[PDB]
Amino acid sequence: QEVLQLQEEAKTFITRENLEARVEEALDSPKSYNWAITREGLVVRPQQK
Amino acid sequence: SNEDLPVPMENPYKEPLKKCILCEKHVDYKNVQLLSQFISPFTGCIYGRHITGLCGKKQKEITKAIKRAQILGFMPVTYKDPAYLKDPKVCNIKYRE
Amino acid sequence: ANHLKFIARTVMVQEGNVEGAYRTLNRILTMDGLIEDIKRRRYYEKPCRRRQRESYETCRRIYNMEMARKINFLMRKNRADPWQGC
Amino acid sequence: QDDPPPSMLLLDYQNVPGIHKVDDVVKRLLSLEMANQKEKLKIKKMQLMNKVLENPEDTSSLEARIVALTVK
Amino acid sequence: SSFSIYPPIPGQENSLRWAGKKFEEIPIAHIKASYNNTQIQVVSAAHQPLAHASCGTEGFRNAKKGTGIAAQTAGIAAAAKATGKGVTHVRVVVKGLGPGRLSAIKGLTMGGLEVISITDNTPIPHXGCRPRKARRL
Amino acid sequence: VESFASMLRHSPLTQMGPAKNKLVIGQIFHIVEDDLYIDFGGKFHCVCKRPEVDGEKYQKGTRVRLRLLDLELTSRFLGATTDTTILEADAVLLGLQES
Amino acid sequence: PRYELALILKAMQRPETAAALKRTLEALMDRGAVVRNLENLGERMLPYKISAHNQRHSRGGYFLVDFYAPATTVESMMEHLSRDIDVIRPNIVKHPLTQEVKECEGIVPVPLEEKLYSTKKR
RNA sequence: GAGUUAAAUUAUAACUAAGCUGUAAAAAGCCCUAGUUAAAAUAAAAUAACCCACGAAAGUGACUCUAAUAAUCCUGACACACGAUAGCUAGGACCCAAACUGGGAUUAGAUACCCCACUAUGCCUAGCCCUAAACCCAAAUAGUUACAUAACAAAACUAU
Ligand code: FES
Ligand SMILES: [K+]
Ligand SMILES: [Mg+2]
Ligand SMILES: [Mg+2]
Ligand SMILES: [Mg+2]
Ligand SMILES: [Mg+2]
Ligand SMILES: [Mg+2]
Ligand SMILES: [Mg+2]
Ligand SMILES: [Mg+2]
Ligand SMILES: [Mg+2]
Ligand SMILES: [Mg+2]
Ligand SMILES: [Mg+2]
Ligand SMILES: [Mg+2]
Ligand SMILES: [Mg+2]
Ligand SMILES: [Mg+2]
Ligand SMILES: [Mg+2]
Ligand SMILES: [Mg+2]
Ligand SMILES: [Mg+2]
Ligand SMILES: [Mg+2]
Ligand SMILES: [Mg+2]
Ligand SMILES: [Mg+2]
Ligand SMILES: [Mg+2]
Ligand SMILES: [Mg+2]
Ligand SMILES: [Mg+2]
Repeated sequence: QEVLQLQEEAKTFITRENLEARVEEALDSPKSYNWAITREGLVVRPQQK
Repeated sequence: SNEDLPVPMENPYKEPLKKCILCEKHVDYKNVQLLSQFISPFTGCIYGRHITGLCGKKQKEITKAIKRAQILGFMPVTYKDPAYLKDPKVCNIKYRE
Repeated sequence: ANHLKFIARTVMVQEGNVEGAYRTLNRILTMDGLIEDIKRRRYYEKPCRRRQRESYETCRRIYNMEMARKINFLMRKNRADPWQGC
Repeated sequence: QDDPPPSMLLLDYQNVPGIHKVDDVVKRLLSLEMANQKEKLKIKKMQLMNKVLENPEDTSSLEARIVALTVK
Repeated sequence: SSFSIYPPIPGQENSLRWAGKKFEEIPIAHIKASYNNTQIQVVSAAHQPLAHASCGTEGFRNAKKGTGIAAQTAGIAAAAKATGKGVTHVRVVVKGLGPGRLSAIKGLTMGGLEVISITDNTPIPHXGCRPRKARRL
Repeated sequence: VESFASMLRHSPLTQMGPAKNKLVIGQIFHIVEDDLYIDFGGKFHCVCKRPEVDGEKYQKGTRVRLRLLDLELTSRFLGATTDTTILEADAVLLGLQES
Repeated sequence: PRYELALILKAMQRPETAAALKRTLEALMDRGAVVRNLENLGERMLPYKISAHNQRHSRGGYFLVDFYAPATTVESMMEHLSRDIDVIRPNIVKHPLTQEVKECEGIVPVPLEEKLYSTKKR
């Protein structure tokens, strides 16, 4: 199972052939890991703004 | 022959143990909002267990995660980031009286 | 020195009084323990004294917080005795 | 002294079938190049006992433990 | 009347102007309240000094200048010199912990000067230079 | 003759289960100016204050409704070999019994 | 992923920012690293002024790179980024996804400890 | 081992001020100073810590990476390895603290407590010295709560 998922994950790895495309794509799709937590333990996502 | 005697069984009314705020959740050093809620906004200190209320496992992880962001350049050291000053309050300390 | 100014340890007065605002600032520092920290940093304490100080602060905190619970626990037993002269 | 070859699959990812049919990218990720010193010790211990010990499956035997200490 | 203790962040735009100028344009009053002296200096928004006053310069000498009254008089004198140059509101920054913290704060208020924000900037090392040894008095 | 073991099984106390958050009715046996000593059938007697509404009808022998929280208040403190009991019970008033 | 590169770059325009990432990713591949993906965190004001290469920086862009690399080449990657002047503060940490979130049951209450003193009459 | 720096401080520069440090109270010292703004190096590691983890002990609590914590799990020396701090030999660093020394004050005297200045040294690399209230004054491994209170303390005891 562990090697099977690496087989699929190897397709999206960045190679020198698509070095420019991945850099250009990354610069146009910002993302953040920020998320808050409440007293009851529920996750609040700031992406709703 | 008496069936009325009690049986050797565990307590059926054992209420589940209390879960901390961050139980079963993955802390990180990249989400400033999660780390910033446990820092005093005026001074920048880190709250203890008696204020934060977290358990013994997630309290150490938060402390290590916060300090990693202090040096790597992700959050201010001497004050809370003003952008996250309106996040919901989770600590139990009150300054205004 | 590198952080922005007038953000940390700062309060703003309201309605034009300054004595009230200052006392609010002192409570913030006292709660965070900076006031006692500055007092202990005027001179240097050897590490032998530092551990001896924390072994007395912790003992007082246990005794005070345990006697306090008994006071609250036995607080309800202060009503007038219904069996006076029984 | 022993020198495990660099381009070798680690201990766990060997007996699983269908490895040689995979592209070089995944094989590179499983070789000792992307493995720390801990994985290297497993390869040394596995090969060393297969050359001197008689019954590799027995661990509680004195000869098996002496081999393990020699690796450390 | 919703009033927030936290200062207005310069990044945002808060419609709270004193005497027609913004929050950062208001001059600064630095207060260094040591254990033997209290020094008061007012500087502009561009960190250009306007007036300087201290317990020593007001006639107090030696142990006398370390009392609260000496710091109270310095605040009145500093505000009087500052008001001459035409400053109404000032942001006071308190440096260190000493007996003259309260007196200097209210010294400016009674000297014809109005304060709106209080900041404590006591030097707090985080582990730093080793301080002097104890005093076995 | 009924065995003692059978008596406990069918007793109301056993059927209650945990004492926390249980609606148990009780009868007042002693009256003070502001304190109502109520016996709810437990080992000890709980004490409650007279409510501000319909307080004049809380007399001796009156039945009221209670919410038991602890059957017997008892805690352990450091240095105590045996716990120090309070000889009372904790309960709250939900009103008077609806006859 | 195995290693994560906390990369912070000096604020600049689109072309040189892409160029800086292009050669930085090239340097990783020369040391024997297979980069998984590139994540952009956008440009933000720095928490405090950071002095690097005789410059005072207040604004910079954050970028994250995760890759598989041999343990012996971590020093070379850190040393190479130190000499680069378009990066203000590089740091390398193990990827947080390598470790698994340990299962938890709850906050076990600790009873107060007894039998700490003799039973003699005090 | 390798790399890295937040808060404070100092060299240094600009501006204003004439005083600045210090004590129960003063003197001496400084005025090449003090306040604010800008800022290397060295050194030390706020809050977290009301947590009690790692190591055989002495010890360790700023961040990152690499290497890594013996024994299929008894006792054991004068043998092998290690051992805070102070001290020695050689090279390098020196913010700051600081035995010795000088000055001020106190005192009958003060070669002390108090105040100011500065050195060894505290630091890095290599070697040596092998001492502590190195004390949790309670030796290691298996256990029992039976018997039973000198005193005090941290309850009593059995086997090798
Ligand atoms: S109680 Fe589960 S992680 Fe805190
Ligand atoms: K520190
Ligand atoms: Mg600095
Ligand atoms: Mg120098
Ligand atoms: Mg003189
Ligand atoms: Mg100066
Ligand atoms: Mg400890
Ligand atoms: Mg051992
Ligand atoms: Mg071990
Ligand atoms: Mg032995
Ligand atoms: Mg030694
Ligand atoms: Mg030494
Ligand atoms: Mg030495
Ligand atoms: Mg000699
Ligand atoms: Mg030397
Ligand atoms: Mg020196
Ligand atoms: Mg000195
Ligand atoms: Mg002398
Ligand atoms: Mg010791
Ligand atoms: Mg001994
Ligand atoms: Mg011993
Ligand atoms: Mg022994
Ligand atoms: Mg042993
Ligand atoms: Mg034992």
